[PDB]
Amino acid sequence: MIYFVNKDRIKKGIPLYYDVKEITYIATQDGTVYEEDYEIKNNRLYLNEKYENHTVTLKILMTLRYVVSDILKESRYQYTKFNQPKSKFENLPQKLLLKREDVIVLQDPYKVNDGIEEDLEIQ
Amino acid sequence: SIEKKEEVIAHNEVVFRSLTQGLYVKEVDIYSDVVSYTKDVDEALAMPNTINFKNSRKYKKLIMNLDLEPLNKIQKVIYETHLEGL
Amino acid sequence: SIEKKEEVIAHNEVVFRSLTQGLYVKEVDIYSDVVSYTKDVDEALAMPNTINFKNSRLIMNLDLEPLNKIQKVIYETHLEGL
Amino acid sequence: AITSVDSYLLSEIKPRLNTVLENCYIIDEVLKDFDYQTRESFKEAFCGKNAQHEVTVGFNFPKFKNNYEAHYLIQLGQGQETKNSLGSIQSSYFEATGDTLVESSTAIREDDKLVFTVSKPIGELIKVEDIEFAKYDNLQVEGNKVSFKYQTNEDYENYNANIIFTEKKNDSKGLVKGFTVEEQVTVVGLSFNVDVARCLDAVLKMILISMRDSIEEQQTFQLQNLSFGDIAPIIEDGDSMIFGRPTIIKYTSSLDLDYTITQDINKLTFKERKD
Amino acid sequence: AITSVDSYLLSEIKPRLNTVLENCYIIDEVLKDFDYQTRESFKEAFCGKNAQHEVTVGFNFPKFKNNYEAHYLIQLGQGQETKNSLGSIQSSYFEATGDTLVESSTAIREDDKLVFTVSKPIGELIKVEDIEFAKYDNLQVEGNKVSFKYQTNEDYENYNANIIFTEKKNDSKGLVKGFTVEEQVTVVGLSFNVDVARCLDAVLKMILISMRDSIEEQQTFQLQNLSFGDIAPIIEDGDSMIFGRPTIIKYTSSLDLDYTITQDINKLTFKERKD
Repeated sequence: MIYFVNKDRIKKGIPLYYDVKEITYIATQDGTVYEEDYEIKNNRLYLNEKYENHTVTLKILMTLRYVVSDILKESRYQYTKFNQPKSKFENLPQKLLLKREDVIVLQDPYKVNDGIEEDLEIQ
Repeated sequence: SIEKKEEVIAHNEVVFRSLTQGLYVKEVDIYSDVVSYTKDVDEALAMPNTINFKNSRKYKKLIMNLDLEPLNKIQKVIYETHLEGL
Repeated sequence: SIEKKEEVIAHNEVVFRSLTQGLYVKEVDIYSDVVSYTKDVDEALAMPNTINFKNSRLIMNLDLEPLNKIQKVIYETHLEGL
Repeated sequence: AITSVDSYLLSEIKPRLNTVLENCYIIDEVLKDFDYQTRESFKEAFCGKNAQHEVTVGFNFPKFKNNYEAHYLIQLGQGQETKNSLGSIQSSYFEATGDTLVESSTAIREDDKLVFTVSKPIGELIKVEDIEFAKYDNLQVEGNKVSFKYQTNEDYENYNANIIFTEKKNDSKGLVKGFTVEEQVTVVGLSFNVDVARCLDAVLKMILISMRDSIEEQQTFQLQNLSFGDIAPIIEDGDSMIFGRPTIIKYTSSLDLDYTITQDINKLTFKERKD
Repeated sequence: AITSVDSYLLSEIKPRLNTVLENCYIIDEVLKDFDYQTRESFKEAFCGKNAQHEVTVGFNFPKFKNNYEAHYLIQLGQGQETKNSLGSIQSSYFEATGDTLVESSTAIREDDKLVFTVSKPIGELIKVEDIEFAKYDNLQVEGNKVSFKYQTNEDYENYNANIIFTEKKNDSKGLVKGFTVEEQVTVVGLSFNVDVARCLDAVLKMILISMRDSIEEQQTFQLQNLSFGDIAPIIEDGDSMIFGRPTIIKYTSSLDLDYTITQDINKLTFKERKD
C-alpha cells in the first residue's frame, strides 16, 4: 500500500486501509525508514516532521480472515444406533463457501486470555 | 515583532553557467552539446530538481562538461505576521 | 546569496484582544459587543488599520487592548553554487 | 490555452472540500433536510478538525488500493465541438497575457503618488476593489505597481485594498485561433454505506454551487450543467457491495492557440508616378 | 437548502399511510372500482386499527430480510438540471429564514392588544386563518408573538386561530445562489399476491394525490408527475414469485445556498474637488 502525507495527516496519524501484524519494509523518496522515526498505535501510523510532504509506502503482513458468504451441502445426518442405549441423531460436517475481508476490515476479536503460562514446567 | 513565520518553495531547478563566457545554456543538439546561450536567468535550460525528479538522465553528458557550472535556482515565498501593539 | 527580492504588505489591520483571558474576539452581537472568543491569532475579528475607519468607529468594551496586525509577504530567489 | 478540466476540478475540490468539512456549522446548513441519524453519523465520522476518518479524491484506474469508506472518483468522459467563429478567430491581443490573478495589496505612500505593489508585472488592470478612479487621480500602471495622485487622496494612505489583474509575459502581439468545446466529466462518490454516499453527493452538489463564483470558471468554464444517475451497486463480488451515484458535469471552454505576428509597420513611401 | 427527496417521501408516507389504513371508510372510498373479493380480502388483512398484518416501507438494498407480504420499496433514481437564472440568483433575503411552520394558537388578552403566542420567533408572517387585518388593527410582530388592537376586537378574546409563519435564524443578510433540478424517484410495491400489489398501488396513488396539499411540496417540490410500469415478476428463484409494479415520481426543486454579505453602508462622504 501507499499513502500521501500532508501537514494534517502527520499529527492525526495515517489511517491504514488494512490491519497490522508487523511491517516488512518502509520507503519514501529519501530512501528507507528506520524504527526511530515511525510508530504505530491502534492501527494508525505516525511519522516525524521530516516527511511533511513526502510519500510513504509499506509492505505489510496481516492475519488471514474470512466470512461465510454461503452455506453449501448444509446438513448431513446419521441416526447412530450401534453401541448406544438408544437411537441418537448427529449432525455431520457442514461445507462453507468463505469470502475474504478486503472492502471492510475489522480488527482481530478481543479474546479473553488465560493466566496459564504456556510451556509450563511441572514437578 | 514577528508573531509567526512560514516559508514556501515555489520552484527548485538546476541551471548551468559557462565558467568563462558567463552565459546560461538554453538549447542543445542531438549529441547534447550546447547550441545556444542567453544572458537571462528567466530563460534557461531548466532541469527540474524537486523531490521526485532527482537523479535524472537527460543531462549526463552536459553535467560532466568541466566548462559548465551548475546552479540551484530556488524560488521562495515567506509569510511574516507582525503584532505591533496598539 | 540573493539575486532578486521584493516586499509587499498583503494586509494591515487592528485585532481586538481581552486583557484578562487573553483570547481574541471571534464573533460579536448587533452592537458588536463580544459573544465569542478564540485562541487563534489570524481568525480573530479585525478591521482596516486606517485613520478614516478609526474616525468612523474601543467603541464596544472597556478591554482597551487593540493590536495593530501587519502581514509581510516576501518574494525572493537564490543562486546557490556547488 | 488548452484546458485540463480534471486537474482544475481536483484543485478546486481538495482545499474547498477540506474547508467545508473543517467546521460543523456549514455542514449543518448543508444537511438541513436530512434526518437526524444520518446527519449526526456523518458529522461524527468525517466532520470537524479532529476527525479520525477522512475522505479522499483521485482519478480512475489507480494501480494501488483505494479507500472505499468515502471517496470522490473522477473520470474524463466525452467531449464535443459546438460553436466556431470566422477563421477560428477568438480574440486579438497586443501583449502576451497569462492567467488572471487576484492579489491583496495594502496602499503605500510615494512622494507624488499613492501606489500598490504586486507580485508580478501587469499586462492589464481589470478592477481595484471599491474604487473608480477619475481623471484627477490619473491612474497609471508602470510594470509591477499601480499609482494615483497623492494629494487629494491623502486620507487613504494605508487603504487595505485588493486587486484583480493579469500577468504580463511578452511585448509581442498575435492572434488567438481556436474554437469552443462542450465537454462532459463524470464524478461519482463511493461508499459501502449508502447513507454516507447520499451525504457525500449532497456535499458535492454544494461545492459545485460554490465554485460558480470562482474566477477561473467564470472566465474559462462557463455554462455549468449537472446530471445525476441512480444509486447502483458498483461492485457485487466483494464481501459487501460498493454503492455510488454517478454525476455528470458539463462545461464550455475555448481551446485556443496564440499565433504571433512579426509584421510591424513604421514607415510610409507615398510616391507618385509619371508617364 | 439541499433537498433529500427520499427522506421527505418516507416522512410523508409513513404517518399518512398509517392514518389511511387506520379506518375502513377511506379504504372503501379508495377501492370503489375493485371487485368485492380483493377489496374485502385486503380490508381483512391490513385495514383497521386491530389489523394483525401490517405493511412496511424502506429504502433499497437492506442487509436484513424484508417482509414481502406487502412493502413499499424506494430507490433514488436519476436527476437533471432544467432551468437557471442570471448569475444563478434565485432570491434575496434580509433576514435568515428556515422552514415554513404551521402552528395552532389560541388568542390571548394583553392590556392593549390581543396576541397569539408561537413556539419559535417569527421571520415573516404569511397568513392568519380567516383574518385580514386592517390599518386600525395595526398588526405588529414582536419576536415570538403577533398582536393587534384590543378594543374594537374584544369579542374575539379566545379566537381558536391557527398561524402559518416562518422561523427566524439570524439578522444577517445574503444572496440565494442555486438552480432548479428535475428529479425522478422510483417507488414499487412488493407482494407475492398480485391482487395485494394492485390494491397497494391504488393506495399509493391516493396518498400521492393527497400529498399535493402539503406545505412542503407546495413550497419546494412543485410539478409532480407520475408514471407506472407493468406488473412483472420481480424474482423467480424463490419457491414463489414476487410481483410488483414500479412507479416513477418526478419533482422539481431548487437546490440553493445562502451567500452572506458583510457590506453595510451607514455613512456618506459627499465632497467636492478643486483645481
